Amino acid sequence: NGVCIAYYITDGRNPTFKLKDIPDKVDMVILFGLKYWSLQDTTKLPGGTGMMGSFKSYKDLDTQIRSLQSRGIKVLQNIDDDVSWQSSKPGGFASAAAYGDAIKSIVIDKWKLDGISLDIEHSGAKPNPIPTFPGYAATGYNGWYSGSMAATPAFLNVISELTKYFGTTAPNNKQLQIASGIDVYAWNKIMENFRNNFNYIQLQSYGANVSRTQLMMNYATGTNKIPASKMVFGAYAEGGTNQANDVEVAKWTPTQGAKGGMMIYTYNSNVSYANAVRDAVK
Repeated sequence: NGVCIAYYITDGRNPTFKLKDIPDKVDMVILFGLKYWSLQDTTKLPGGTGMMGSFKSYKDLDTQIRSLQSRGIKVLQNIDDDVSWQSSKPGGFASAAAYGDAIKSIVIDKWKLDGISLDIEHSGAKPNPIPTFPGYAATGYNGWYSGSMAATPAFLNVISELTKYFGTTAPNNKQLQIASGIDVYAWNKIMENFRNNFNYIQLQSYGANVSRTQLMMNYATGTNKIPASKMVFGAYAEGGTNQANDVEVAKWTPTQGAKGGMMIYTYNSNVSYANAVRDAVK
């Protein structure tokens, strides 16, 4: 009985399925598409347009978030890694600490959200040297995803600071999750430093079958030393074609033991598909 984490992409797709319509048996919802700077300054992106396409206004967004929270559903904000994370001025702020304070201020202090999920896969400087990727048998991936970036000290500093406000060692039960892949350059170092801080570690195993997710588990647990209970696999509801496999993975218990659960990308993209995966994991 793992967790069921729902991504709700805020681009206005399937508009009749509102954020507040997330059904029961869904533990958390991650606002995706919408950017943290929009939460920071609500005047730049008009409601009902772009990444606010799913809401009539910011008041509508705010009201719907509370509807979910009062039902006991945790609402998290997605935050993408960025090349500025490899710089001394992450997110334009003066330091990683300033950046950390800023995210806490916007996500927690202002919007009263339950945490953040880091989508780690964006471009930036690659590691030097580039290690030889372990390969498919060892990880469930063929090689490096060349569009990702190195977890340089500056990059790790950002996550370290976020760790003071989000995650297992931070106060006020705030979620800190990561959505990435073993094929992302930054993966290994992120895990060496913060695996224990993440409540959940999501693998973007979209379209995988149990065999493949098990290869991932072997590595995540054995080599990255990640507790099996934090592992969450990705159900690509948006694709609408891998439901049977996703359901198998949802009900599946890795050889390493009970996994954390499943995340659905995106719940609002295909509700029937999402409901099926939710049912399977619950």
